Amino acid sequence: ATDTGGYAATAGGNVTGAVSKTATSMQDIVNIIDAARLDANGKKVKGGAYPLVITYTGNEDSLINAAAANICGQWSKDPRGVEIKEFTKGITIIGANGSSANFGIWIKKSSDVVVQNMRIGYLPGGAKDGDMIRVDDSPNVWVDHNELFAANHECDGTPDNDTTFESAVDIKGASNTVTVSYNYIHGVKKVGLDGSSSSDTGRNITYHHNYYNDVNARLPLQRGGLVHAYNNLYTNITGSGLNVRQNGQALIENNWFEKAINPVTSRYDGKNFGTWVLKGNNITKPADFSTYSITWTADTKPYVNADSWTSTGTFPTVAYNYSPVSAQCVKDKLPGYAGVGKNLATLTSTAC
Repeated sequence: ATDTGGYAATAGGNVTGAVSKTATSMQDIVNIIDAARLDANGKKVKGGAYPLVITYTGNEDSLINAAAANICGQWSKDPRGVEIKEFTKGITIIGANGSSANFGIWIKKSSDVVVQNMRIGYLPGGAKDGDMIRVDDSPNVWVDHNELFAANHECDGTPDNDTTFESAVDIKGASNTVTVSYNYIHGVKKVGLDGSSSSDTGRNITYHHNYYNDVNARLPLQRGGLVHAYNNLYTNITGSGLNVRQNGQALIENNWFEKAINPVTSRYDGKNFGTWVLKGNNITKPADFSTYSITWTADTKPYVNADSWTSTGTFPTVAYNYSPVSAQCVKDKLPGYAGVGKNLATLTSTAC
């Protein structure tokens, strides 16, 4: 169906007349998408000629393992990624169990795109936009059950001292409805944007059932819009978590936070603070901060931390249907449903 447990409502390429293809390499993916633009007469069709289900069977572990051993040699290399530009017929890129990629998926001005079961890590080209997954001007995109990783570390002398590795899931532009779920994101300094600038405000994004471990910041860095974060496991956040900016609104419910600095905040602009509605998280009052090693820091510009752990605004009625398990169940069970090789399994209260 089209139910993703979030704002995005798409079946991707799993629709009527979908054509299944197997890609054994990054280049196959590129070629497969190109072929999908031609009609029965060999002429290009705007938005694509037919829906696609690409099963990626390639494995780039040698590239990944080599990169892991020389972290600081990645940022200056050429970035690698498959671009899904202006393809609206519907497409799903799903990795076969055991597949791996040292390249990113860049979605631009497309719609109804699903990316699942992909293990992407240590991408080269952090200094030249080497994002793992990018959603730009693309509504109805579902990024589900992937493992996105690198090293939560910044090498010396990188451009802006911020380019050792690019982000895991960046959302910007008119990507009006997006769902980011069941991903195992670890060893990432900048997890992802939700708006590329002060002017790029908006969108309705849902982050659910993601397991974050050893990440520094941007979970996400929100600029306006609505963000619904539920059933996520946030551990070892070394910088800040959800940064709600430009009057954005967030509903933060039934998540488990632990060993996190500034888990919920609004900083870096000095104005137009966003709001949040907190409910059902493992933290319920400031007394719980010590229990779960939650630390807070100030910023040089005016900011707002959720150190009182109280709701600071409201949130409109959630459109879709979802059934969150308890925060405890997340902490107990989530690590077994999030990521690759889980056969796209979901956490239900029955499993709690």
